[PDB]
Parts: sequence; structure tokens; C-alpha cells
Amino acid sequence: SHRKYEAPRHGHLGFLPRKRAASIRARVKAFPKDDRSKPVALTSFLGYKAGMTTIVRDLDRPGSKFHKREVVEAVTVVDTPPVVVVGVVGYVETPRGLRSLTTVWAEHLSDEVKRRFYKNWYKSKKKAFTKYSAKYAQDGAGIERELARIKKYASVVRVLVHTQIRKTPLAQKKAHLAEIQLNGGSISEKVDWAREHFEKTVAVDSVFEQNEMIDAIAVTKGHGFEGVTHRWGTKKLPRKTHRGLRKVACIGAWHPAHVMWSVARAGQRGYHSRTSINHKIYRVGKGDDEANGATSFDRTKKTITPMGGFVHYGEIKNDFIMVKGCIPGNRKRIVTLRKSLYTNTSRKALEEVSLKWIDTASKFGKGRFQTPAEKHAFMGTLKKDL
Amino acid sequence: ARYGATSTNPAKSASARGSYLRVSFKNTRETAQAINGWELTKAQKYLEQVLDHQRAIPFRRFNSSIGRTAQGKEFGVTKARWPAKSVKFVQGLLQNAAANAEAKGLDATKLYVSHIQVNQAPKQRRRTYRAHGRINKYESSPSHIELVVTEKEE
RNA sequence: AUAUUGGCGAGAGACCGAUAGCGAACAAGUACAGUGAUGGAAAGAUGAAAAGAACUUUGAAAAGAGAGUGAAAAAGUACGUGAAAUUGUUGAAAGGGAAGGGCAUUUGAUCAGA
RNA sequence: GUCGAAUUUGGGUAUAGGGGCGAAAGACUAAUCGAACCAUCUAGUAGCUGGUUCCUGCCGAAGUUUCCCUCAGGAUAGCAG
RNA sequence: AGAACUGGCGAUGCGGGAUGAACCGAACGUAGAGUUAAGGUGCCGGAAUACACGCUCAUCAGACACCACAAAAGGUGUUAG
RNA sequence: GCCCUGAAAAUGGAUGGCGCUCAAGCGUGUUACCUAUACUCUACCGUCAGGGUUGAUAUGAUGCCCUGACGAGUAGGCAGGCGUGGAGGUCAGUGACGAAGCCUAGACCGUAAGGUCGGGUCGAACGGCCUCUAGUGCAGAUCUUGGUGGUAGUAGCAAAUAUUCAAAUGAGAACUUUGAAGACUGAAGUGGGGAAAGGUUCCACGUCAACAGCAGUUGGACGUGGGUUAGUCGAUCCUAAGA
RNA sequence: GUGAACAGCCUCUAGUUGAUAGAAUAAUGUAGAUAAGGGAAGUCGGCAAAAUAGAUCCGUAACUUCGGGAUAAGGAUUGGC
RNA sequence: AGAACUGGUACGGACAAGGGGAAUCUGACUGUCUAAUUAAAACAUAGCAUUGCGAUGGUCAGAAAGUGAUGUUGACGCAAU
RNA sequence: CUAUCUAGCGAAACCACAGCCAAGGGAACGGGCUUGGCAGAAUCAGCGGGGAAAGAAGACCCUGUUGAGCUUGACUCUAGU
RNA sequence: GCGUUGGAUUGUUCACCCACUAAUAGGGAACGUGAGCUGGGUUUAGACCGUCGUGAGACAGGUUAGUUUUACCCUACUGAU
RNA sequence: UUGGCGGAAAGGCCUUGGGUGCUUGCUGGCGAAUUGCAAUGUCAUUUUGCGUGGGGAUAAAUCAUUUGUAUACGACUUAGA
Ligand SMILES: [K+]
Ligand SMILES: [K+]
Ligand SMILES: [Mg+2]
Ligand SMILES: [Mg+2]
Ligand SMILES: [Mg+2]
Ligand SMILES: [Mg+2]
Ligand SMILES: [Mg+2]
Ligand SMILES: [Mg+2]
Ligand SMILES: [Mg+2]
Ligand SMILES: [Mg+2]
Ligand SMILES: [Mg+2]
Ligand SMILES: [Mg+2]
Ligand SMILES: [Mg+2]
Ligand SMILES: [Mg+2]
Ligand SMILES: [Mg+2]
Ligand SMILES: [Mg+2]
Ligand SMILES: [Mg+2]
Ligand SMILES: [Mg+2]
Ligand SMILES: [Mg+2]
Ligand SMILES: [Mg+2]
Ligand SMILES: [Mg+2]
Ligand SMILES: [Mg+2]
Ligand SMILES: [Mg+2]
Ligand SMILES: [Mg+2]
Ligand SMILES: [Mg+2]
Ligand SMILES: [Mg+2]
Ligand SMILES: [Mg+2]
Ligand SMILES: [Mg+2]
Ligand SMILES: [Mg+2]
Ligand SMILES: [Mg+2]
Ligand SMILES: [Mg+2]
Ligand SMILES: [Mg+2]
Ligand SMILES: [Mg+2]
Ligand SMILES: [Mg+2]
Ligand SMILES: [Mg+2]
Ligand SMILES: [Mg+2]
Ligand SMILES: [Mg+2]
Ligand SMILES: [Mg+2]
Ligand SMILES: [Mg+2]
Ligand SMILES: [Mg+2]
Ligand SMILES: [Mg+2]
Ligand SMILES: [Mg+2]
Ligand SMILES: [Mg+2]
Ligand SMILES: [Mg+2]
Ligand SMILES: [Mg+2]
Ligand SMILES: [Mg+2]
Ligand SMILES: [Mg+2]
Ligand SMILES: [Mg+2]
Ligand SMILES: [Mg+2]
Ligand SMILES: [Mg+2]
Ligand SMILES: [Mg+2]
Ligand SMILES: [Mg+2]
Ligand SMILES: [Mg+2]
Ligand SMILES: [Mg+2]
Ligand SMILES: [Mg+2]
Ligand SMILES: [Mg+2]
Ligand SMILES: [Mg+2]
Ligand SMILES: [Mg+2]
Ligand SMILES: [Mg+2]
Ligand SMILES: [Mg+2]
Ligand SMILES: [Mg+2]
Ligand SMILES: [Mg+2]
Ligand SMILES: [Mg+2]
Ligand SMILES: [Mg+2]
Ligand SMILES: [Mg+2]
Ligand SMILES: [Mg+2]
Ligand SMILES: [Mg+2]
Ligand SMILES: [Mg+2]
Ligand SMILES: [Mg+2]
Ligand SMILES: [Mg+2]
Ligand SMILES: [Mg+2]
Ligand SMILES: [Mg+2]
Ligand SMILES: [Mg+2]
Ligand SMILES: [Mg+2]
Ligand SMILES: [Mg+2]
Ligand SMILES: [Mg+2]
Ligand SMILES: [Mg+2]
Ligand SMILES: [Mg+2]
Ligand SMILES: [Mg+2]
Ligand SMILES: [Mg+2]
Repeated sequence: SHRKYEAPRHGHLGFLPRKRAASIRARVKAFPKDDRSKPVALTSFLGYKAGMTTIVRDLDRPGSKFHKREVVEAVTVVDTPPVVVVGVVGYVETPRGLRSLTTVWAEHLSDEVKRRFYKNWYKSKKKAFTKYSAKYAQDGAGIERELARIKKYASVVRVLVHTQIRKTPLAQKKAHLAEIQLNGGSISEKVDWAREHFEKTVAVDSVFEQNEMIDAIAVTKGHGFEGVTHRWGTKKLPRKTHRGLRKVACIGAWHPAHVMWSVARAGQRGYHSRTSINHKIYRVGKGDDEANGATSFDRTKKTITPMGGFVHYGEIKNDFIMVKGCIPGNRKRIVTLRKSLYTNTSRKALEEVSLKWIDTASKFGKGRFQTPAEKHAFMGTLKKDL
Repeated sequence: ARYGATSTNPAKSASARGSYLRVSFKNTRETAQAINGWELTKAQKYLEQVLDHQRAIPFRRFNSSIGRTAQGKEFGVTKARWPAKSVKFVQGLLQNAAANAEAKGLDATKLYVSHIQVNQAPKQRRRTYRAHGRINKYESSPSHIELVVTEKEE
């Protein structure tokens, strides 16, 4: 017989399987469509989620009941140190998909990126790329021919870049290596861009701008084995239920005489690769620029780092991208931010935010003070110091 | 006397056995198969590491729904255990075989486990009490263990 | 003269041969169960003779490896022989969600016949 | 729920099976109650269910007639050896 | 659900109807050779992508009896009267 | 006539599938081709029938030979044979120089029931033939007894707040002893005694093969012993319901 | 000792430290709880849970067999010195 | 019993410990049973009513008895409803 | 506290053989058959769709010329009176 | 393709009404789904009433109380080696 | 050996120059037998090992400890000369 009461399905079948991602770094499965008139530029960047805070900004939304007055908005801050270009990968179009023709790496690789190629760095002999570095003996004749093949072929060109993770407070110490597609015309210039940029750093200012809508690709926070009630949002069974109530009552009809893929069942929740789109950047702040967390209306000399440091992450000392709302992944986790795959014109994009105030109070509690100066000015003299 | 089927030289071999030993037959079989064919000293070191929980005995036949461990990767398995009782019994039999080989005058540095087999001894029977006034068996599965160590040749 | 599944003493069998024959070939109406009336098993075989393994060695020991007794230890009191189910070791072979089978032949192994 | 009197309970004693006992439920009567348990009659009967142990060769059916307190059965004639 | 005649299944394998107790063909010792039955000759699959005259284009075409369905009524679709 | 509308059902699926469009569709005609345990011929097996052949040495006339036809089959009937326990006769049968039995992807005979041989193991009896006899053949009976599996080293060994350190003993100590600490029963006790019941569980010594669902050096276990002292405590005496 | 109290809790004498343990802390469970706003809209049904609770003082209805209802309901207070 | 002072207005501070009200059906109440699915409105109860019987009897036992229960009883009793 | 892993210990239910589906037919709902889809060792924790899962020779219905408990001027008797 | 509700009564499916809503469409999947729950109903044994029956008892007549057992196996699915 | 082209799976294609061998384009000499009248009458390519020489380079992973961006256990993420 019929369900007797219609209700929307619990969970989304397009996010299957709900398994652990194969890597702690989420894969960028699509890059922006290449427009061969624009200059050569990175279409993505590599950063690490530091934490969240709040801001105040005037809402610029004509037609809204609440236009031109102040809104408090949550923002996620991602530490984004400049990425070092260490390679170049070419992809030629084949009737079976894209295929990597060849990859040309930089002459000298830092131990940070070399650590990625070892599971046991402490006892290794660090022989990686030592014969490859000999390819640059006198003129790099093999290298220039290898790049020439990329120009003659390889309709898609990607640079191999790695995070400068020793600049982050993370104890990881091992960089994350990823391929970023080079958009912009004249593929030959793409290889010229990559070859010129070997061993060179690329800053987040050259990828992202204020007010830009970007895509967050990250592996969500893992939660281990989870019951159906929280994994899918299924209704809790009554208290009277025997053998437990945090279950799905009917997992299938008699026929088909099988459990169907569409039935919510217990398993791993989280640690999934997600690509969340249309998150607006509110800040592209600079690590060397003291008073990061200040705005044109505050001017107070305070960095973006909250009082006592970002909880579970540490202090931010590099370039950071502040996005509106939240992004997949937890603190300290590698995240990749890419360009929007389309041109969004809906007055939520193209809306030019100007921050009025940034919350720098401690996230380690019910923070009362933005800066240590304010704490002294409020409480006055203490017995320990001050 | 009259051990299992062996294809090694009795003049270059030394045997030891233990009968009606109250140790789990399945665990003892897995322990014996873990060192079957190994050198004597290497097998003894491996058994000491197993006792120390540094290495594990891969469970190949009697392994259904036992559990997974990372020490099985060197044996190409996910299911390995640390059957300390079986390891101790096999260590006793190994030192017995080493003593017999020394008595016969065999090269202890060339000794390898040429043969080892565990089979089921007669079961020692107890009783367990079950709901609604029922009685079920609670039998042990003891082992007859035998091994022969031979000098390696060419 | 006739009866006699009891008692005693005998002689026999085209009877049974230890799951059979009386329940009981054996410390059997015994062990054991039930309050009780009653119910009621399982259980024979080393070897001619213990000649039942002196002694050496390893182990805390049980025992093991030697040695030895014995016609035989492929007879070690867990003992005449010693199947099958089931199990270990070695050897051989096959194996994409059963396996097993028939017709015919390949291949490998093995083999009788002139 | 009841908890100072139709209270609870130990020991001794009385009531024994178509019997006892029952402030009554066919309840209890030694885990057995709309007739306890044990032994015997008893290898009780069953038109009903299940099983029914070696090979080969030859021949080879019937579910139809009549009757039966007969309709899951039998006798009778027919088919078959 | 119940009768009549016959043939079958039950009791029967084999070839065909993919698959099936009943249909078609044909009933069977062990084999060889040849020819066929019913059924088929694009491949699965052994056998002509054979010959010949025509019809049909279906935005749910059609494709071997038993058999696994389709009707009344309509169409300047197309063909022959 | 073909095609289309009429023509809507629930897991995804059925000219059998692929697929097929002057078809590999439909109507019709002509050939060639494919193959059943069918048909024709032959070989062999058996059955039935008709015969020939005591003119011998010819020992199997229930024998040998010729000819023709046939062979499906449940329930069921009959016939010819295989096998087992025991019995009469016979083989002046086999066997401790190895009987029976058992194992043997080793060989031979029979359509088959089965029979024979080779090898290993084993140790004391056994077999062919003619005939007699039956407690004479197993795959089933939720068959009986006994043994054995997969399940499976799995379920589980989770109530009673709780154990920890050191030393000693010991081969071996989470569990034994001692000491220290932390706790609990909190006098309607996890205390001290008793009635019913049990019967040596009491205590000491030695001691761990089995039990104490882990362990164990410990024990209500194992082996050997020791221990229950009444004129006054009870029975004994009295009677109660009752016998 | 607290306490009306042989209630619950703690302690003294006495006794025990006996329940197989070790490591992590997934789901779902068993037992114990909490939860913003709403307050039975859940459900057959307020099932389960919560709320009230001791003592002192004030006050206490319908009905009534005049005995009760009644701790009706509804209220206020409670420590230490 | 009263007063003063005192405090994060807390104070039966742990433990401990009624939820209450308006009614309807039903049994008066206390009590009793289906041990091991039914605790109830079921049974029992005091009250009420009926019946039998004056012992050579009523009711009920026993196979029978020179045998019994009520009855160590006597209608304000026993027995059956 | 489990569940999980480990050290030790260590069962039971159940088991024709076993285990991937769709359709067909079939004893009219197949794991095996037919046509297709497909299909790669060995596994762990959950889970409750399926195995028309397990637990019991259906207790409901019918049959049996099978009972038993109980009732009545069924039939035939009988203790007592 | 995507939605198709919150409630009063009633075990109910169904029905009816209140109200929101864009709408409150109809159904299958062993009349999907009890080793997923619950047990309100039906549908054991206790009990009351009405009718019927002399009676034991009967009622698609009403009412009250009334044990919902097992996964650790294979597959399927969710995850994990 | 020179140079160029080919990336869809290029792994191949085209080309300059010379050396060596055959050359059936034509004309000669020598040999075949006995594999007994046929027997595929062994001529191909596909891996692997081994020995002799020459050329070439001189690491990681897992366990264990640790981490916690992870987690039932595996696994994942880390760090440690
Ligand atoms: K009757
Ligand atoms: K009865
Ligand atoms: Mg619907
Ligand atoms: Mg959420
Ligand atoms: Mg429940
Ligand atoms: Mg905070
Ligand atoms: Mg498993
Ligand atoms: Mg138990
Ligand atoms: Mg018991
Ligand atoms: Mg006997
Ligand atoms: Mg014997
Ligand atoms: Mg012998
Ligand atoms: Mg023997
Ligand atoms: Mg065997
Ligand atoms: Mg598989
Ligand atoms: Mg085959
Ligand atoms: Mg009744
Ligand atoms: Mg009989
Ligand atoms: Mg015939
Ligand atoms: Mg029948
Ligand atoms: Mg029949
Ligand atoms: Mg068909
Ligand atoms: Mg016809
Ligand atoms: Mg063909
Ligand atoms: Mg028409
Ligand atoms: Mg049509
Ligand atoms: Mg065809
Ligand atoms: Mg045609
Ligand atoms: Mg033939
Ligand atoms: Mg025949
Ligand atoms: Mg006999
Ligand atoms: Mg012999
Ligand atoms: Mg065999
Ligand atoms: Mg003898
Ligand atoms: Mg017999
Ligand atoms: Mg049998
Ligand atoms: Mg049979
Ligand atoms: Mg059986
Ligand atoms: Mg049995
Ligand atoms: Mg377990
Ligand atoms: Mg438990
Ligand atoms: Mg406890
Ligand atoms: Mg302990
Ligand atoms: Mg102590
Ligand atoms: Mg205490
Ligand atoms: Mg003692
Ligand atoms: Mg134990
Ligand atoms: Mg022990
Ligand atoms: Mg003693
Ligand atoms: Mg006295
Ligand atoms: Mg006081
Ligand atoms: Mg709340
Ligand atoms: Mg609130
Ligand atoms: Mg309220
Ligand atoms: Mg409601
Ligand atoms: Mg509701
Ligand atoms: Mg309640
Ligand atoms: Mg009050
Ligand atoms: Mg009141
Ligand atoms: Mg009452
Ligand atoms: Mg009272
Ligand atoms: Mg009860
Ligand atoms: Mg009750
Ligand atoms: Mg199917
Ligand atoms: Mg069908
Ligand atoms: Mg099946
Ligand atoms: Mg198939
Ligand atoms: Mg489960
Ligand atoms: Mg299931
Ligand atoms: Mg039945
Ligand atoms: Mg029955
Ligand atoms: Mg009849
Ligand atoms: Mg009768
Ligand atoms: Mg009767
Ligand atoms: Mg249903
Ligand atoms: Mg179900
Ligand atoms: Mg259920
Ligand atoms: Mg109910
Ligand atoms: Mg009446
Ligand atoms: Mg488990």
C-alpha cells in the first residue's frame, strides 16, 4: 500500500556514497572555462582553515527593508600563505578523456614539498629529484625539449604548486602539493608563465580580490560511524520502541527482496569531499600588514588574530582570505579556493562590501575585549602585573 | 615416534612433540603455521616478539570475525593475533628440539623448522548452564603439537 | 502317567557374539535420578611373558629426544586390529557470485596388455 | 498495594486422585491439573502421516461399474502378471 | 464446475514450441553411416544477409498455432478495388 | 490490406537476446540446406518364436548351430542372477614363509548386483564349488545408539560503587601470604550465634592431573591424618492437634 | 551522628575487598540525567517522565451515613549566630 | 514562643519526601484468587431473605460395621441456598 | 556498563546442497531451470529487505465412523433413598 | 521532476469537521513494512450486561484485564580493510 | 648513417649517403638419392631461469613510538637519526 502521507526524502542521493574521502585534500574536479583572451593567472589557491569570527558592515541592497544599515555576519578566515610553483603539467585531449602528456618540475625543491614524497622522512636519504636536478646540468636541454613538447601538445596546462606550511602555526611541516589550471590564452605563454615561475612564490593577491565570489573545496570534518538519525535526519522512533529507537523502522518492502541504495543506513558521517559555491570574500588581508583586523572606521592597531589566538589553530601571520559564512572542513585543514565557474550577476555578487568592524575578541570563551590594551583600560591595575 | 609425513633426513633432523597440551587447537595451528619453514633462531625471535606484542601471528584459516591489526601487513593479511599460550607452548617445543639437536650434534646455526603440525587432541569436557534450565558442553580443544628441525643443505 | 520363564545339579544348540545376547560377559540391579512409589545406565581385548622402558640429556614439571625390553612400541596400561564422519602436515591440481555430473577430446600424471 | 488482625510465618498434624481442597481462577494438589505421579494391561487401536534395505531381463495398469454409517476406506466387476 | 468420443500426461524419455506434464513431430537396447519429421537457415545457432512478386515507416512499428490478450469507432497515411 | 489514434499500473526487461526498415517485418510462391533415442542398412547385447543337430570319439542336447521379429515405462507381477550370518558334503581347498579385516584418482573380468589381482598395514583364522537355512543387503522413517563438524575461536564471560603499591613464596603471581593505602557491608550488616538441611565441607600437613566457565603457588578441590569430652545444655519424661 | 524514626546517608566493633581482566570511548543499546520557546499539538490512552512533597502557622468547598471529605483546595515561613 | 544581627533572598539547601480539582460507570468498605500473560466491576464480607431439622432428626460420610462429621452441638443451634 | 580490539576461556540455534539480480514459464511470488544482465582472492563493524529465516507434526477451519471436560427427561444403567 | 499538511472524535481503513496551504490527487510494492516498533481492535484462558437456551453454553451484540521470543549465519544495503 | 614528420594508443612513417650479401634480367658447370610409396616431419612467437662478457645507478615501505585535522579495529593524517 501507499505511504499514506507524502514527505520529502531524507538526505540527498547526489552526495553518495557517504564514504571517507580518499585524501585529506579535496580534489578540484572542475576548473573555470578557459577564455583565451585573458592574461595567464591561477584559477585556484591553497590555504588552511584557521577559524571563524564576526564583522559589521553596511548592507548595500537596494529594495531591501533594511538597506544602507549595519549587519553582523559570520565569516570564516583561511590562512593562505603564498604557494610556490615547482612544476608544470600538460594535458592533451584524447577520445578517452584528458591525459597527462608529461610533467616538468623545478630544479630545486624545498624539503617542505619533498616531505610529501616520503612516508618516513626522518630515516630517508632524501634522494628525491637528485637525478632530475641533474637535467639542468648545463642548459637543461632535456628540460627545454620537455617544455617544447608541452607547447606543441597538451591543450591544458596545470602548474604544480605547494603550500608554504612552515609559515603556518601547524605542526604538519609537510606541504600539500596540488595542480592548478592556468587560464588565459596562448598556451605557449602558459608554459612561459610556469617556466618563469619555477621556484617562485605566487601570492593570494594575484588570484583573489575583494568582493569576489569563490568556491570552497575541502574535506568535511569527520565524525566516525554514525546512526541513521543524525547521518540522514530520519525521524526518531517513539520512546516505546523495543531494541532501540535511533533507527529507521522500515528499511524496505518485501519486494524487491533487497535493501535498496536509497534507504538511510548507519555508517560513516563526514570527512566527505564538498564543493560549496558562491562564498564572497570580505578580506584579502596581508600578513606583513600590521593592523590586519582594522577597518577604515576603526583604525585600531590590531591584527586579524583573535585575543589569545584562533582556537585550535594559532596566530595568523600570513595572507588570509575571509569568506562570508562557513566553508567545508574544520580548523587546521587544507582547503583550496577556486574561481567561480560562471559569471554571477544577481546583486548578491557585484555588491561591494566595506567592513566597519572586525571581531577580535577571544574565541576561547565569552570574549569581552578586542585587544590587550582594552583589557587594561577596562580593569585597570592588577596584582600580578599592569 | 611416528611423527607426521616428513621428507627430510632423519640423520640431519631433530624432533620434539607435546601431546594432550591444554591449549587452543586453532590458535596453536596458526602459531605453528606462522613459523613453519623458518630458521630456528629467527622463529624463536619472532615468537618472542609476538609475546612482546611487537609482531603478530597471521590467522589464515581460523580467523572469521576475529579482528584487524596493522602488524599483518608484512604477511599480506589484515587478521592477525597474539596467541600467547600457543606461542609459549611452541617455544617450549622449539627449545626441546634445540636441545635434542645439540645432543645429536647438529649445527644450530643451520637449523630450520623442517616440519611442524598441530592436530586436535581428545577434548576435555565441562558443562555450562543456559537459560530455562539447560546444560551445554563447555569443552576445551587441546592440541597434539609436533615439529622436526633439520640442518639446511644444498 | 500330567504342569513347571522359581530353587539346586547337569548335558546340549544350523541361537547371539559386547549398539548383539538377560538391563547387567566388568566391584549390575551397580553408579546415578526422583520425596516417594519406582526409573536405571555406560563399561570386555597391551603383550607368550611386564620383560610396564634401567640409564643419558632437555624441561619447574607433565613430558620430549636418545637408549632399552619386546617377534613386533605400525603393541607404551590414552595399549589386539584400527574404517568413516571430521582435522593437521606434505605433495599434486583447479578456482571472475556455488560445487558436484554426462557425451567427446586436448593436456599433465600413472598403468596393464603383444 | 498492604502493613496490628479476614496479618505473616516456622515446626508438628489432618484431608489422596473422579479423590482432597478451593473468600471460586477449573485455581492448587512436589516445574505435572478441565482429573497428579509410578508400574502393569500394552508392542492398546488407528480407514490417518512417515519409512520400508541388491542388480538385470520380460510383461505391464488404474483412478472406471455396483454396493457399503460410503465420500481419505473397503468389497465387487474391469485393466495387468 | 460438470458430461460424450478419441488421443495423451499421469507412467514418457528424445527433436521442436527460448522457458512449460498435456501442443507439434516422434515414442527409447548399445553404436556407425545415410535420409528426414516438426521446427528453422543474420549472429547467439548447425543451416541461403537464397531466389521472386508486392505491402508497411509506426514520436508505444511488426515478427509464428496451443500462448501468454486487445475491441467498437475513426484517418486525403499509403495500396489495391 | 499494412500502418496510426483508440491503447492507463505500479522492482528494470523482454519477437528468447542482440538486433533487424526494397528487413532479419507481413502475404505468397520455388528450391537448396540443418538435424530426433524417428525412418533404411549393417555390427553387437538380450528376449521371443520357428527350426537343424546323439550316426559316433562330441566331457556343457538345460549343449552347439541356423533363421526371423522385437526391445519405452511409474503402481505391480514373474524370471535369471549378485551379496551376508550360520549348516551338510566336497576341494586329502588357503594360511604364522602371514588367515581375516582395513587402506589403496593401481590392474583385470561382468551391462549390473559384484568378483579377482598387485602394494601397504595387520595378526589367527578363512574360502571356491553342490545344496540347506535366515534376526540376509539402507539414504532417508523430525528413525535408535555413539561419534563428528560448519556455525566458531563466534555469541559471550557487562547486576551486587574498587581497587592500588611493595615485599615474600614460587618455574610461573592482577588473583596466594604479609605490610601500606583507598573503600564497602554501616548493628533489619557482607558482624556474632543458632533451628531445618548438609555430613567432615571444621583443623593441620603435603600438594595442583581434573573442578573453582580468566588464572592460581590458593580453596568448601586432591592425598594423609587430627578433631565433637556434660548428673546441671537438649533428646530422654509429659501431654497438645493427632496417631 | 543527622534525623519523628530499625526511613535514607556517614562513621565505631566485627567482617570483606569476593564477582575474568587490559586498552580505547564508533554506531545501536541498558541504566541515570539535562535541555532554549511552546506545553499533550505525541499517543488508543499523559504510557514514560516531570511537577508536589518534611515541619510550623493561616485557611479549607460540594456532598455526607454527621463519623468524614481533609494533608481538600489555596497560601506564608524555615539557615547560622 | 518571641526578638536582634547576619548572608549572592539562601535555608525540609544532601538524603528524605502527597500532584491537585470537577465528574461519569462500577463494587459499599477492610480482605481473597488465576504460583508462571487476566487483581478486576470477579470472589469473600457484615446486612437481608428463604429452606430443612426437636435427635427414633436435618445435611453429609463409610464397601460394611456394636462405624462416623456437624456434635464437648440443640432452633439466639446446625445444615442448604 | 556494554557493544569494539586484545590475553585467557569458550558454547548454542540452525544446516538437502548452498547463496547476485530482472523477466519468462513453472505447484499460478526461483538461489538453481530458460533468456538476458553480469561477474575478480581474502575480509571487518553495523544493519534488519530477503533466505515464503528459526522456534512447534496449526491451537483457527474440515475430516476421522479418534477422544476428553461439562450439561440435559439423548440411549442404557447405577450408588443412595 | 517536484510537493501533496497540522489537528478534534473513533482501535479503526474509511468517515466527518476545524484550519493552513500552491495543493492538501488516487494507488502498488506478499491488501509494502510486528526477529522495525506499538498492541488501541480482532482473536485463547478471568469478568459484567442484553437476547437466545431447561442446561452446559452461543452471539459480524456491547464492555473491562489480558507475556509480541531469537540474528553471531548467507545474501542485500551502509560504511571499512 | 643524415635530417624531417608523427601525442588519439605517438613507439611508427618518410628521407641523404655509403658498405656488405643475394639478385631468376640472361647464359653455364657442379651437388641432391637410402626420410626406402605418405606420415606437421619439427623452420613460428611467448614468457621464465641460468652461465659467460660489456654498459649503467647505489632506496624505500611496513611494524614499533608519536600525532589527532582521524578512528570500532583496520585505515587516514602527522612527527622523530
Ligand atoms: K461429548
Ligand atoms: K478434559
Ligand atoms: Mg502519495
Ligand atoms: Mg545538519
Ligand atoms: Mg516494549
Ligand atoms: Mg569560543
Ligand atoms: Mg564475517
Ligand atoms: Mg549460563
Ligand atoms: Mg534451574
Ligand atoms: Mg549389552
Ligand atoms: Mg577395543
Ligand atoms: Mg605387528
Ligand atoms: Mg589399536
Ligand atoms: Mg578421513
Ligand atoms: Mg567475491
Ligand atoms: Mg566439465
Ligand atoms: Mg471458565
Ligand atoms: Mg507395531
Ligand atoms: Mg511394453
Ligand atoms: Mg493421503
Ligand atoms: Mg499417481
Ligand atoms: Mg514461447
Ligand atoms: Mg494433429
Ligand atoms: Mg551457423
Ligand atoms: Mg478497423
Ligand atoms: Mg496499433
Ligand atoms: Mg531468425
Ligand atoms: Mg516472406
Ligand atoms: Mg539406434
Ligand atoms: Mg522394458
Ligand atoms: Mg544369524
Ligand atoms: Mg592378509
Ligand atoms: Mg579413497
Ligand atoms: Mg593372537
Ligand atoms: Mg533385519
Ligand atoms: Mg545410515
Ligand atoms: Mg530410500
Ligand atoms: Mg536424524
Ligand atoms: Mg545424535
Ligand atoms: Mg566475544
Ligand atoms: Mg551480558
Ligand atoms: Mg560489579
Ligand atoms: Mg581482582
Ligand atoms: Mg591483602
Ligand atoms: Mg559506609
Ligand atoms: Mg578449611
Ligand atoms: Mg578456569
Ligand atoms: Mg589452571
Ligand atoms: Mg580434604
Ligand atoms: Mg535440662
Ligand atoms: Mg534528636
Ligand atoms: Mg524545554
Ligand atoms: Mg522553559
Ligand atoms: Mg502552562
Ligand atoms: Mg491528541
Ligand atoms: Mg494525532
Ligand atoms: Mg505514570
Ligand atoms: Mg497542602
Ligand atoms: Mg474530593
Ligand atoms: Mg471492592
Ligand atoms: Mg488498614
Ligand atoms: Mg498470573
Ligand atoms: Mg497480574
Ligand atoms: Mg528473480
Ligand atoms: Mg508469473
Ligand atoms: Mg531457496
Ligand atoms: Mg545464465
Ligand atoms: Mg540486528
Ligand atoms: Mg531478513
Ligand atoms: Mg498437522
Ligand atoms: Mg497438532
Ligand atoms: Mg466414514
Ligand atoms: Mg470408539
Ligand atoms: Mg466420549
Ligand atoms: Mg500486509
Ligand atoms: Mg518484517
Ligand atoms: Mg514481532
Ligand atoms: Mg488489547
Ligand atoms: Mg433464561
Ligand atoms: Mg562481534
